[PDB]
Amino acid sequence: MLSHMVLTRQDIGRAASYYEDGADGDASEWQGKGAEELGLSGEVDSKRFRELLAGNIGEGHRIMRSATRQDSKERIGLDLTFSAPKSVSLQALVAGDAEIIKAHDRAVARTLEQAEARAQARQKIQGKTRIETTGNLVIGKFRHETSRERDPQLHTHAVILNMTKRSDGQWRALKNDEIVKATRYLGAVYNAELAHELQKLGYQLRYGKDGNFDLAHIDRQQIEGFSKRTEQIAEWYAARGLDPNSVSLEQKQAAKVLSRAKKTSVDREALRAEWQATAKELGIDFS
DNA sequence: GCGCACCGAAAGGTGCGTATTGTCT
Repeated sequence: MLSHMVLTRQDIGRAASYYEDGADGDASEWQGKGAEELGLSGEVDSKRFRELLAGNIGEGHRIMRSATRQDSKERIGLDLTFSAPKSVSLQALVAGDAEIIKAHDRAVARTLEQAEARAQARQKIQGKTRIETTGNLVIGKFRHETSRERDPQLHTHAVILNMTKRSDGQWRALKNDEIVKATRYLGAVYNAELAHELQKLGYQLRYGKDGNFDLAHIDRQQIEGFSKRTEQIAEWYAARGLDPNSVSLEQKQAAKVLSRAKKTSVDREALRAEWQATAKELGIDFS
């Protein structure tokens, strides 16, 4: 799954706390030609990440985005969240398979290359505006392992910073139209790449709809047992008498956000053991 | 969104809205 969120100034605390969560390679990581250009590679330094969120690109540069209207919100970035199918999360995190985690990381990286290809900006010459395709991004990727309900949930926040290097060498805000309008497509890339990676490791796949898949030897009941957030969303539709098969975007987001109950930081080593006990109870055979 | 209107004060740049399947930070 690929979901997206335009990030504003009021999200500065949420975005920096995407780093990096000591849990269970490297949990946080830079990607992009923009990033490479700025000398940014390997692990995301969280202090440098905050500066970049604020438009402070540094190294002898003006603060970006001073042309933002007072009546509008400052955009700090674009968050692309890649979430693996539940069976994949289960093999990766309950059974413990570093190869599956790697396969997820690669699917994300390759999808983000296609997102990057679609990076754009504007330039104005004499009141006439032109859209350029820049092809470069600065991205911080932060891998995470659990859902709101403490379920195994392999996902990566790819925070695309709101900056790109234009044709003239100038750094400017990202015109996000091609990435944002291509989310459905980019999600198919993630799925296709992940599936290819898992098949390369000898897993058999079972197919859903709209391109979704799961590992063949984990079934619906077993997946459902580890999908508490899904159950909460289903109950919400039932309570509102809504039909799960035909809901608006606005009603989807309502069910999603308002069905959230607040949970509390838990012993992470004790959590795996519970996952394993649960998988045993659900009869899951991890090969 | 092709421009608009207001940011800072470059006859330049920005958010705006976009858009979002299931596993559902």
